[PDB]
Amino acid sequence: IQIGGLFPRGADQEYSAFRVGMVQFSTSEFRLTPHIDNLEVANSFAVTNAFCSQFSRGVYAIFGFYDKKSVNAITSFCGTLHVSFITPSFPTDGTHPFVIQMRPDLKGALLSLIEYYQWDKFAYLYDSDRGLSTLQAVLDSAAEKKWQVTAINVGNINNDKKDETYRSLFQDLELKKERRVILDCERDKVNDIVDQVITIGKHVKGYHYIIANLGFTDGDLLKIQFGGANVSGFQIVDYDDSLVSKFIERWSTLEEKEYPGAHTATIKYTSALTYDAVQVMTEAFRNLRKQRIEISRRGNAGDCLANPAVPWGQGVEIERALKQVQVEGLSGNIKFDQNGKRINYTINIMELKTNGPRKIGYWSEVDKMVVT
Amino acid sequence: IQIGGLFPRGADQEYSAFRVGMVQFSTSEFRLTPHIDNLEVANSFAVTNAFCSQFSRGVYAIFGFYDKKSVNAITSFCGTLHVSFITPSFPTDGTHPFVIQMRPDLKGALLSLIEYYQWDKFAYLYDSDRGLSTLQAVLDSAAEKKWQVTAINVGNINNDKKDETYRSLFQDLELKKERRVILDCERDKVNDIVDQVITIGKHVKGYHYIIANLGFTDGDLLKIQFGGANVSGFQIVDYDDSLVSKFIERWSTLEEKEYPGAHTATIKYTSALTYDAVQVMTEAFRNLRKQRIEISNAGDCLANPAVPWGQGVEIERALKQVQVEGLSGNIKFDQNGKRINYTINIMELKTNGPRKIGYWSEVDKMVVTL
Repeated sequence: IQIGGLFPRGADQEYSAFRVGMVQFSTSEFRLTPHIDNLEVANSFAVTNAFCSQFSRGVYAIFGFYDKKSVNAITSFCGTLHVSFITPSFPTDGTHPFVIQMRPDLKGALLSLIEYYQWDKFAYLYDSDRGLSTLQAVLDSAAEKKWQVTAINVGNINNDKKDETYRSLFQDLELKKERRVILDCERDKVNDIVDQVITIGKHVKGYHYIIANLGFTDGDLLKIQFGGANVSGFQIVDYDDSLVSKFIERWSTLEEKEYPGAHTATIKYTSALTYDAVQVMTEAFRNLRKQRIEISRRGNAGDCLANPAVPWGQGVEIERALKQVQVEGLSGNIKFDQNGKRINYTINIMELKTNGPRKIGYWSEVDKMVVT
Repeated sequence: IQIGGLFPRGADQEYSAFRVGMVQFSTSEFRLTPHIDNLEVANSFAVTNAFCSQFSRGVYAIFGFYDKKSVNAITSFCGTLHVSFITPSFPTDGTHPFVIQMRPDLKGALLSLIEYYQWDKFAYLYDSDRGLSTLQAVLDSAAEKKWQVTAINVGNINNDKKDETYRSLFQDLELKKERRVILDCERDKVNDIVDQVITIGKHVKGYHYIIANLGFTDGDLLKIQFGGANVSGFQIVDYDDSLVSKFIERWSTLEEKEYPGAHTATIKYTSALTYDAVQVMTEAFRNLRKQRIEISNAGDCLANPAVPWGQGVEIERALKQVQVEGLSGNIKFDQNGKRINYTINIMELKTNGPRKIGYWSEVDKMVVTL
């Protein structure tokens, strides 16, 4: 069963996690065979081309990553042609079809926590790249719950004055005597920022930071474990989980030059979801034999732009099979709604104490109350 | 010289403005011949297909429109393949190449005005559909100049509870006793917002509204000329201008069934820029003979590897170094296709009518009261 892979450049850990999943989840009676393409995922042209190529090859589904600058390109083609796209990238805001979204929604949990700490005046530092879905919720709810949010787009600082203007961003932000802050950026920025918070000595007592992403332990927490600032975040990989322990003991011992990014004690949530994604995909094709469904080409349709666009017949079966999969993985309960969004899922709430990161509770999609 | 046209559906006025420009700007020695495609511009699939169609036809440039949804699709293909795209849609935030952007940047002017009125607590009503480029500029600043902005995305209200929830959005917005307000919506959402403002009687004295777009007179401002509320906005078409008067006399008398959307006293700024766009293109191809530059089988846009059209950059250059006067005044571009050396009239709604109370220069950058 042929599938396509659209991996960003230097998505090493993720590709390794993907290959590991391939080995583990494929069997004798059943083997996925992926054609992998590596590309600049923010380039809509590159992405449209990568898609159209796989479409001629005759793939049945596509595992991939997309970016704010390329998401519409990919979803529009998937939706139009009935190719299902499975992805660990950010969930789409809209109810798009033929997109199975492995990443859970953080908007929900982040708002509950802001209330849990009973904040009502803070700062919000967002990266334009991530998608801006969350900026709005914080703003929408700051109207409702009357918060005084101080939003600043931080994604448009170039390496040139990286350290120079970050430092002077607190000569602009100390103005409102701002103490509680939320970080919503790609890991490279999050680190780049923390580094700067320390350098200027705003990691001391009196400051509280929330890391708006799903991998709290994913990066280097240590550098501020002892400044005296409060530091909170989210984690969808429970390393206390049996399933996850068994995984890491193999992962931590992989040939680091055969599996780049491996041979470590933690795994990035994106890499985790990439691996869980191989499980979901394999299971949905096993359920398509277990319903004696013929999803095979009897013929091949090769142009991405043929007009009129005629959707693949079996396309809708494959979308269904995927969305009605339920398994347990590195991210716990994997279960989808009609729109390919994740449900019945849990996010650990985390605090950075002096001994280390602590799971202080969880956020259920259902209960929805930070449970402690 | 062949060019492509990518028009949204029911972009009537704009297409008419386009055809008019075609007539007057083309000569004996020089004729642009457009292949026109009408499409759902928010559909990146549709838009990419259309682009690729024109690309095979062998067009030299493309005039068109794009949507927050579909802008990356377009710019990405244009950038990659070296086809130049001229457009009246919102300017791109980046420095994308091969995009000549006819619409000036409103971020600049809007911020100056907020200071001119010396506001520091207001509401900002934005439309998701337009793009959130401005939402940031306002918020980035609200940090800097310590404003207390109350932002609300209003683009995700469906026709069902249109009136129902707009009204109850001031049962949520009267909370902060909110009196100054910025509207950043399409004309359609703008007038809908305005009617509701009147229906509930918040168009009275004590309220001040700023209309964040380039067509202050473009819609019906009369409905609230006399409520007693302050109402300000922007205008890039100066109807007092000689060049524009000559235009409207013709425009206002066109066969309304031969030129839909015409036969009126005002013209929408998009239609204006559409028309100005025919001038800019025309000019740039005339300057390409006036430099004895040769440009002339095209191929598949999905050909791999992508090989850029050789003459492509020449055409991008010619376009970007064009300077003329049009319905929007001084048309002049920087290296990035963005507009420069331009002016925006500042406008207030008085009881006799809208009044040009000043201007905003890209250079002076004052709100330059007069």
